[PDB]
Amino acid sequence: DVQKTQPRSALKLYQELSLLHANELLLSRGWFCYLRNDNHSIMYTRELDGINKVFLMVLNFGESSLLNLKEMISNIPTRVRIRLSTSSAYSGREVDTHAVTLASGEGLILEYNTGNLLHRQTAFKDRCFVSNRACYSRVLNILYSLC
Amino acid sequence: ELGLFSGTCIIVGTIIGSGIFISPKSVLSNMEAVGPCLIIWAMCGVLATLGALCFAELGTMITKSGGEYPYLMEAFGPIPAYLFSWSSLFVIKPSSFAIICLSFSEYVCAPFYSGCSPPQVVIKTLAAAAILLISTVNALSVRLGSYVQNVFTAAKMVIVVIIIISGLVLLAQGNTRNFENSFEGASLSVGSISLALYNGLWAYDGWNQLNYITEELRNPFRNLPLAIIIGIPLVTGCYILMNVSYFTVMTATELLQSQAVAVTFGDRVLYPASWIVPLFVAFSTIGAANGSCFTAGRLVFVAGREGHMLKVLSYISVKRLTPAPAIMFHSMIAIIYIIPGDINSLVNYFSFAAWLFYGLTITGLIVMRFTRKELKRPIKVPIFIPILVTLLSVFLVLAPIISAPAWEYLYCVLFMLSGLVFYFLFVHYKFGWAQKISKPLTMHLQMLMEVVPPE
Amino acid sequence: RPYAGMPKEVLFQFSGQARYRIPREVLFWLTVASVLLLIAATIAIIAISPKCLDWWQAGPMYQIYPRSFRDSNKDGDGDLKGIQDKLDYITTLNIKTVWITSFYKSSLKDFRHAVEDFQEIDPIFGTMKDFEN
Amino acid sequence: ETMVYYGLPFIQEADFPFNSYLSKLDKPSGNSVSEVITSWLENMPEGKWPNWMTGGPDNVRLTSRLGEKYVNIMNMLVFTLPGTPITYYGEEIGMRNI
Ligand SMILES: CCCCCCCC/C=C\CCCCCCCC(=O)O[C@H](COC(=O)CCCCCCCCCCCCCCC)COP(=O)([O-])OCC[N+](C)(C)C
Ligand SMILES: CC(C)CCC[C@@H](C)[C@H]1CC[C@H]2[C@@H]3CC=C4C[C@@H](O)CC[C@]4(C)[C@H]3CC[C@]12C
Ligand SMILES: CC(C)CCC[C@@H](C)[C@H]1CC[C@H]2[C@@H]3CC=C4C[C@@H](O)CC[C@]4(C)[C@H]3CC[C@]12C
Repeated sequence: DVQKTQPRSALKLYQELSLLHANELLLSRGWFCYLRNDNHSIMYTRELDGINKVFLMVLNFGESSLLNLKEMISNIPTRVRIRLSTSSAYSGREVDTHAVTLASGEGLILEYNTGNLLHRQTAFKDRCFVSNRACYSRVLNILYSLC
Repeated sequence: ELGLFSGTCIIVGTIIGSGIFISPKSVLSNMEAVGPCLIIWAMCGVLATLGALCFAELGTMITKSGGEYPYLMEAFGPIPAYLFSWSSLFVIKPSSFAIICLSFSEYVCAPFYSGCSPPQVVIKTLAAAAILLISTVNALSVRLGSYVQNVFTAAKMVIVVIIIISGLVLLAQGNTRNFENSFEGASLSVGSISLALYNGLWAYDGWNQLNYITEELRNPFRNLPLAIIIGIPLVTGCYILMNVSYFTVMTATELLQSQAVAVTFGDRVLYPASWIVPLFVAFSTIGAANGSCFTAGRLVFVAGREGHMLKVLSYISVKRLTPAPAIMFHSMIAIIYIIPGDINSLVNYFSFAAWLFYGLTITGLIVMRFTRKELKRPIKVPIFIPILVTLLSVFLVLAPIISAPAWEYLYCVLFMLSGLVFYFLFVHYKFGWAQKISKPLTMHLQMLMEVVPPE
Repeated sequence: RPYAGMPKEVLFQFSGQARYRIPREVLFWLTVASVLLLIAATIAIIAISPKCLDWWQAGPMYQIYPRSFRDSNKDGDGDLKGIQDKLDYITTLNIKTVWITSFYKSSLKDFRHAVEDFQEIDPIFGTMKDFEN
Repeated sequence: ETMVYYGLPFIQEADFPFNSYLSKLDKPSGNSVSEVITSWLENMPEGKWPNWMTGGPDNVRLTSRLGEKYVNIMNMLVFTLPGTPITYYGEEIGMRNI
C-alpha cells in the first residue's frame, strides 16, 4: 500500500519494467550482444534488424564510476535518451555519452537510433545470442524469419 | 410452384450467413457477460422479423421491380430515393462486400497462425485477392455464378448443425460452468447496447431482399407473412442455440482472443478432423459474397431509368451477358474499403448508413398508410409493429454517434451529403456543360469495355 | 458515328482493334496476374513468418508460497481462497503465470516433502472445490 | 548436466530447467553476475529459451543477501536479459528475511 503511492519505489519500477518487457518487440525477441565488461559494471544491448532502435543497459555493481561510452560501443551518438533508471531521477532526461555517472547500484536503459547494429559486424559474432533469429519489415509491419 | 415448406427454406438459407461466425466476438466484447449477450441475439432476432414483415407490405402494395428504391420514391419524393441510390452504390453495397471478404480471410489464415493473431497484411492481401477473384468470375460467366451456389449453401448448413449438435451433446454431459453465474459483469449502456446491436443485426443481413419470392409462392398473401414469422424466428432460435454452443465449450475470456470464433471451437471439440471448420466456413463465406455481386446490377437498372444514377452502369457486355461495368465498379470501391478499416470498424460504418434508410422506408410505410396513399394493400400488418421498427432504428442510428463517437461515422455522413451535392448540380438543375461531361464518357467506356444497353 | 447509345452491331465496328482493343486484354490479364500474385504473396508471408512466442516465453512467472500470501479465514495460515482475492494485484504487475508451490495433503511440509495423497488439497489450504474456483 | 533437460533436437523434454544460479550470488560483484550470464547462455542448446530466477523459497531473500541498494538493479537485470524472468513473491517490494 505504501509502495504503490511513492513515485520512486521498488514496486513502481517493477511495474515499469514488466510493462516495457511486455510490449516492446525488442526485449522479447531481439538479439543480445554482451559487450565487454570490467568488474563493477555490466553492459549489453538488445537489437533487432529492421527496428532502427537499440536499447543499451548499463548496470553498475561497483563503488561508483564516470565511464565514457563513446570508446566502448563505437556505435552510439553523443546524446542518448534515458528510457528508464533505477534511481528514477532520470525519467526522460537525456545524457552525454562522453560522461555518464552511475551511483553504486544504478542501472540505465539507454535508447537511441542507429543503422549499424552490433551483431552484424564480425568482431561480435562470438558474443551475440538469439534463440530464433527474426528480422523486421517496416513496410509489412511483420517479423519474418528468412533474414 | 413453390409451397409453404419451400416458402421458408429459401428465406432461412438466406438469413444465416457468415455473420454468425464473426459477430459473437464483437457482441460479447460489449456485453461482457454470457447472460446478456444471449438476449441480444433474441432482441435483434425479433427486430429483424418486424423489419421483414413491414417490407412484405411495401412489396405487395407497390408491386414494382425495384428493390427498395420504389418505396422511397412513392412516399417522400425524389430526393430520398436518389440519396438511397447514391449510398447503396458507394456505402451500403461495397462495404457489405468488404466485410464478407474480410471475414473469409480471417478463417482461411487462422489455422496457419495457431495460438496467436495473424498480421494485418495477411488478412488484407488475402481479402483483396478474394474480391478480385469473386468479381472477375461473376463478370466472365453467369453459369459459374449459380454453378457453385447450391453446394456453397450445403456447407453453410452442414456446419450449422455440427456446431449445434456438438454444443447440445456437450450440454448433456454437464459442461455448465460458463453460464452458471451469468449477468455478473453486464455493462448495459446506450453505448454498449447500441454497438452490440450493430454486430448482432449484421448476422441477419438479408431480410430486406426477401420480397422476390412471392412471384413463385403458391399463395403469396396467405403464406408469405407466415413463411416470414416462422422462418426468421426459426433462425434466431438457431442462433441462440449456436451461440450457446460456443459458451458451452470455451469461456468468455477466450472468446475475445480469436477473431475466428468457430476455428477456436473446432480445435477444442473435433480434434481428429479440426480442419473441417476453417474449410467449410471458407466455402459458405465465399458463397455469400457470390450472392452480393449478383445483385449489384439490379438496383442501378431501376435507378437508371429516372436519370438518378449514370445509365452506363446498367450496360451489358455482348460476349457474356453480365453487368461488367456494374461489377468492376462495385468491387473497385470495396478494395478502397479493406485498406483503411477492419471488420469491426466496417460493421459499424455499414450498419449505420443501412439503418437510417431502413428507418426512412418503414416510416414511409405508415406515412403513406396514414395520410397520403389510400390504395388497397393485400396483406396488412398491425400498426404497432412499424412504429416499433422506426423507434428502434432511430435509437440505432442516433445513439452510437453521440455516446460512442468515431471517425467512421464522419466519413459516412460526408458521403451521403456529397451525393446531395451531386443532386442539384447534376440532375436537379441540368446544367449545359454538365451534359458534355457525360456523353463522351459513357460511349468511350462502352468503346473500351464492349458493353451494350440492356434493352 | 459514336451516338453514345450504341446497340450491338454498330460498336463492333469501332471496338474491333482501333485503339481500345489492346487495353482490354492487357487490363484483363493484369487482374489475373495480380490475383495469383496476391495469393502467392500471402503464402510467401505465412511461410516466412516465425512462430509466435508461447505463454511461458512471453511473460514473467510469479512464484507464490501459498501458506504465506493471504489468509482468508483468520486461522493464521494463507490458503487458496486468499490467493484468489489478490489476483487483481497480480495483474497490475503484468504477470502471465502464477506458480504455486506444493499444496498436496502432506505429513511434512519441508525437507522436499511428504505427500499422503497426490490428489487432495491440504486442509490448511482449503478444499478440492476451493482449488477449482 | 542441467542442459540435458532441454532435450535433443528429436526428443523433447522440459521446456526449460529452472536457472537458480543467480539465486546463489552472496556478494554483488560485476564479474560474479557476468559469469552466471555467459555460463548459461553459451552452454545452452541452439534454439532453446533461457530463464532467470533471482530468488526462491529455499534461499535468503535478495535484500538480505546483497543489500537494499541492489533490489532495483536486480529487477532491471532479469527483465532485460533474454528469456523468462521468474519472480518470487515479495521481491517486487523488496522484502527481507525475518
Ligand atoms: C475455398 C477454400 C480456400 C482455402 C480454405 C482453407 C485451406 C486450409 C484449411 C485448413 C488448414 C489445414 C490444417 C493446417 C495445419 C497447419 C499446417 C501448417 O502450418 O503448414 C505450414 C505449411 O507452410 C506453408 O507455407 C503453408 C502455407 C499456407 C497457405 C494457405 C493458403 C493461402 C491461400 C488460400 C486460397 C485463397 C483463394 C482466394 C480466392 C478463392 C507449416 O509451415 P512452417 O514453415 O512449419 O510454419 C509457417 C507458419 N507458422 C506456423 C510459423 C506461423
Ligand atoms: C449433417 C451432419 C449430421 C453430418 C455430420 C455427421 C457426423 C460426422 C457428426 C454428427 C454429430 C457429431 C458428433 C456431435 C458431438 C460429439 C461430441 C464431442 O465431444 C466429440 C465429437 C462428437 C461425437 C461428434 C462427432 C461427429 C458427429 C457424429
Ligand atoms: C486491377 C489491376 C490493374 C490492379 C490491381 C491492384 C491491386 C491488386 C492492389 C492495388 C492497391 C493494393 C493494396 C495497397 C495496400 C494494401 C494495404 C496492406 O496493409 C495490405 C495490402 C493492400 C490492401 C494492397 C492489396 C492489393 C491492392 C488492392
